[PDB]
Amino acid sequence: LGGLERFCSPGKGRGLRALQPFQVGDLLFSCPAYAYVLTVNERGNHCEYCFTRKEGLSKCGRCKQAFYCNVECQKEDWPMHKLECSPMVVFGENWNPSETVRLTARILAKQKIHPERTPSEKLLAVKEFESHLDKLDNEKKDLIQSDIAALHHFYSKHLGFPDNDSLVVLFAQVNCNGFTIEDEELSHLGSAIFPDVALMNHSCCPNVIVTYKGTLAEVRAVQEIKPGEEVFTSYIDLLYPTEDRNDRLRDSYFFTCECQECTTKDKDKAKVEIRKLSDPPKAEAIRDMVRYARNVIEEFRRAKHYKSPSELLEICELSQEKMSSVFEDSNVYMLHMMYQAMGVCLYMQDWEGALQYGQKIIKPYSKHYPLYSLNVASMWLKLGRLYMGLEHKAAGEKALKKAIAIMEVAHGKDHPYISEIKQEIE
Ligand SMILES: CCN(C(=O)CO)[C@H]1CN(/C(=N/C#N)Nc2cccc(OC(F)F)c2)N=C1c1ccc(Cl)c(Cl)c1
Ligand SMILES: C[S@@+](CC[C@H](N)C(=O)[O-])C[C@H]1O[C@@H](n2cnc3c(N)ncnc32)[C@H](O)[C@@H]1O
Ligand SMILES: [Zn+2]
Ligand SMILES: [Zn+2]
Ligand SMILES: [Zn+2]
Repeated sequence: LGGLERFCSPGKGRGLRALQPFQVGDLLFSCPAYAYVLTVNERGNHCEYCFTRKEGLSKCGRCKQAFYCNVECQKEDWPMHKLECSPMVVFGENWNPSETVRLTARILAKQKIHPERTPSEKLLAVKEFESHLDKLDNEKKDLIQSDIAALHHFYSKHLGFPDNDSLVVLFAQVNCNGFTIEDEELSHLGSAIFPDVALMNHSCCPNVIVTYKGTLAEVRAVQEIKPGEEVFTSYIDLLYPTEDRNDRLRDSYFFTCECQECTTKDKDKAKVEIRKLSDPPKAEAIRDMVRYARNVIEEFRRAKHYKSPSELLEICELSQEKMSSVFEDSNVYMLHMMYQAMGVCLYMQDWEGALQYGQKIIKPYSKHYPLYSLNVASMWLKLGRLYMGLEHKAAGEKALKKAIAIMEVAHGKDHPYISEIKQEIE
């Protein structure tokens, strides 16, 4: 950092520019989390302060509902954990703020405790975050209002608040600039604010990838970067077609991408691969599958909220059956449901069924994603741990090696995950 600088990039509000070349694999900069939270389902598995996984975690005696490496982690998290420690007890069962409210509460405590610029904000301050307030519709304002309501309700014991308009601003800023922290398998660990990382604008063919080392964000080049060019990361999963991606970006971030990918659209035809039946299906038909697919994707978002693994699995198979009438297995809509089914299979400790979906998914992933992709890497990694688990040592070794090859670029040669995975090549 300083190796680069900010600049008021066109059509793009602000963004980040290289002053020097970066090679593939190079660490552009890193950014300690300004605020963060460990996701509720990872309670008991990871330290709430540093996010390390441990079998042996010391508990908060106070509320017996937060876990730490040791008394230093616990002490260091206290200022934040105190926002939730006693209210979890008053509320018990009914303590259930969204992750966004939990993160936003910590921002507010941070601003109070440390109003000045932090090391997390060398180029973009939290106070300066784009909010797109003027673009939010009733629905999005309504959701933020719920969030404000929840915040007051749950965090009043030890937090005071600013007026409503300031809060609406803050929550909008959070949606526009908040990150998720995910592990080596892209499992959700929590959410965070990385202000200097958030200065980076998006591309569907990014030249950098963002990874996490505990709660520290790191940014590395996945294409060579020339002096004067804009540093772009991806805000979304790059698997989907150009339309599906831009619906996402406009909805979450109020812009339409004009990157080479979203322009030429060169990868679209392959993502929507169609089966060759002596007499093909006509276009009418296709639309009805495509619409049926996305539609389903939205409906599967749901059943996770409550349905049995047995019955989530069931919908994946039926949807795949139907869909395959006209879609090839290499088709992304087929890959989505395969992926989701693989997730279900892993939750049931159904290793072999997880493995079958994995094997069908990986080769299309490599086609559809770019050269260095956390999605491809985490799929190889999952394949390799499944093979090793069934004692297919040779295939496991090969798959774990493919993940390492990507991760060395994206996470760095010395990342602790690499170290873990190398030991596993055994
Ligand atoms: C898929 C890649 N992303 C990751 O965060 C990867 O770790 C997206 C996804 N994204 C968010 N998703 C969610 N949820 N951010 C987010 C959005 C709303 C709220 C939120 O935190 C909540 F706790 F407040 C976090 N935010 C992302 C993101 C990526 C790059 C940049 Cl520069 C920024 Cl500002 C956001
Ligand atoms: C995390 S911010 C990036 C920093 C932002 N450009 C700024 O000055 O605050 C997310 C926002 O930046 C803008 N942005 C990012 N990538 C863009 C792109 N490719 N084209 C246009 N605007 C973009 C969008 O307004 C987006 O919601
Ligand atoms: Zn506690
Ligand atoms: Zn710790
Ligand atoms: Zn694009």
